[PDB]
Amino acid sequence: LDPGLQPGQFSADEAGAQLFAQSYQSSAEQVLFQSVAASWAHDTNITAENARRQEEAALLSQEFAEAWGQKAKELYEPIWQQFTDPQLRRIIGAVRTLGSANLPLAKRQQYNALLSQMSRIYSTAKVCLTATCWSLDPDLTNILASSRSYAMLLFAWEGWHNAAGIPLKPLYEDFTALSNEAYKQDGFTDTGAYWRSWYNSPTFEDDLEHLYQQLEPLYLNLHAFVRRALHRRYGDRYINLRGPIPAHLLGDMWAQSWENIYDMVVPFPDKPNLDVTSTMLQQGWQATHMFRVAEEFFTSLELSPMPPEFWEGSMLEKPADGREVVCHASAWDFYNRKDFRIKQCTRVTMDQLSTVHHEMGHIQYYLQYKDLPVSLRRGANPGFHEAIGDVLALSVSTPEHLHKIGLLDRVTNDTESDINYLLKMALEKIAFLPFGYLVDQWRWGVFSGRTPPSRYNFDWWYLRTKYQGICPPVTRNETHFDAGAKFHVPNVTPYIRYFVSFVLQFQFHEALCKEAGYEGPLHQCDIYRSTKAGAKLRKVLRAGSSRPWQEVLKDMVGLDALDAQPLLKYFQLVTQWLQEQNQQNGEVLGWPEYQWHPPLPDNYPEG
Ligand SMILES: *[C@@H]1O[C@H](CO)[C@@H](O[C@@H]2O[C@H](CO)[C@@H](O)[C@H](O)[C@H]2NC(C)=O)[C@H](O)[C@H]1NC(C)=O
Ligand SMILES: *[C@@H]1O[C@H](CO[C@@H]2O[C@@H](C)[C@@H](O)[C@@H](O)[C@@H]2O)[C@@H](O)[C@H](O)[C@H]1NC(C)=O
Ligand SMILES: [Cl-]
Ligand SMILES: [Zn+2]
Repeated sequence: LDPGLQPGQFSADEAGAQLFAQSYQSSAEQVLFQSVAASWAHDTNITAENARRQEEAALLSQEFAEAWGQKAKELYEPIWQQFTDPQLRRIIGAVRTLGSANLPLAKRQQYNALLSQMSRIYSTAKVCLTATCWSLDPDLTNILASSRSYAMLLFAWEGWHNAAGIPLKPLYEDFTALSNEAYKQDGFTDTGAYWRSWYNSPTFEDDLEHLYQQLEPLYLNLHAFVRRALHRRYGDRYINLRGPIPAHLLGDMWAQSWENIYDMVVPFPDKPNLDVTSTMLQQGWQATHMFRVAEEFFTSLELSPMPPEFWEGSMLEKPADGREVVCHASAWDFYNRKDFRIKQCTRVTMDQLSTVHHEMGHIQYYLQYKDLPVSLRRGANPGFHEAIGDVLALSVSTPEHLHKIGLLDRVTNDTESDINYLLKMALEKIAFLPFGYLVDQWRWGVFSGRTPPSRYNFDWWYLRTKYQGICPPVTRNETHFDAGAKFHVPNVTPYIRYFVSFVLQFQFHEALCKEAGYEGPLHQCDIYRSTKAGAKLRKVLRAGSSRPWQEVLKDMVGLDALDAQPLLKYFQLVTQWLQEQNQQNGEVLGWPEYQWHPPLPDNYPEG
């Protein structure tokens, strides 16, 4: 470690911690920057040499973390948590968690290489027919979104899960062991316990389970209504009205958002078409327009525009030179208070416009907290970070807003149009909830050893069936590693944040809508141009992780806890409608034929 980056001496006291945190921040930006930069260079241009550079950068970060971590423990391990300065306690608490820097050098290098190889496998996996091969984004994504051929959907689903998941399994086992070895040295029973600790709630798992109990009936009704729609297209051979839905038929590789099958389920087809994708295409929208439109919503609230560095540095389309890249959308803070970027293989669709807002929400958070101490440059919890852009996107997707931006000519305000809109939003928001909940239940079980390698797939599918009510369309066994075919697993990005965000965003939306002076139905609120809503949101953003999330939330929405009631209020009309429709249609709610799997197509896979 460069002498300039090494820790000096400080008194074994609070006033010493302060000068310590200051000296840390002075070097930590440089170390954070070099790491993020090396990661960027790799993720926008996956080469062996870029992976090598990224591993060396990670090693340097671990040296830094070890040196500053050991020093924090040297001076404070017996005494440290009684500091009067709460922000200083949070800074120190973070510095002293070494994580993978607890590993001896050889195991650090093993750990860093496993992360690089898992990233490479996921982001370069292909499905091959011909000598021609399909990438996940855009090719397989487009098949899942727009093919209605059971056999073709099956080819893409099986192809992807086999190509990504199978080779990842042995690496993921090794990663899990090393990760646990690392975090056990910080005092945590396993890595999952460390991830859950970010929510600073002793009742976190119970609180989540109680939220889900309130949400589950909404999902069960949406599921039954959708299953019926699919039965009408695919027939009795491929859809069991009392069994799980085949996992490839819901518009999305993970069945996690069902927005792409909106045309099959839309209750009132003769009302305005709320999927504006075809209008974006007809109008000639490109990625640049989508980002500028998202930016203008932020500036309408008197939040910050995207800086020149963002426009100059970002990767907003998949490179056309055919470079391998990580296409999964992400937002980047380089920790130098200047560089902030999005890396997105943007496609011209309505859902992608939502994703642009999601990512830009991350960037806005970064811009607003850039001057806090580097340890406090995080969301009040990770769920807050995931919610910011989604909240704006709730206003953007309203038929009233879409009209304002030239994407929906017809204006209607009637009960059928409301049901259509709420059903569309339910396909995006309600359909996700079981998935958002289950992914880290799976991973917490892996980290804890409740799910050893011999049960990775068995337990994955148990949870997928339990929560989502889906089944794999071909037989799976433990050679398969279907959890690994979801970005966040090989890229070691925690998932519970998304479940938390999907609840939180409605709490935020309700609060901002009230602040805006809006007095109509919550689902028709548009906060566009509300500088009062902007100011309330800015308060959250500027806090970073400097204060307890429960207090930040209380200041914002008037309650110190996650609460499903705003989500339930938002969806109330369609919740009631779906329940009525399912009863009238004689549906079974749930999937009591839990063993059921669809047959294979007759000529599969030939053709
Ligand atoms: C992608 O990464 C590679 C390195 O892994 C870059 O290749 C280097 O490019 C620089 C500047 O053009 C050269 O001077 C080196 O000789 C190159 N090294 C190798 C190993 O080829 C490549 O330029 C990067 N491409 C993009 C588009 O950023
Ligand atoms: C796991 O499954 C692998 C391939 O799937 C199998 O063959 C396809 C065509 C289907 O018939 C499917 O039902 C079968 O499971 C096998 O190559 C592999 O042997 C299986 N793993 C173990 C340990 O048996
Ligand atoms: Cl999280
Ligand atoms: Zn995000």
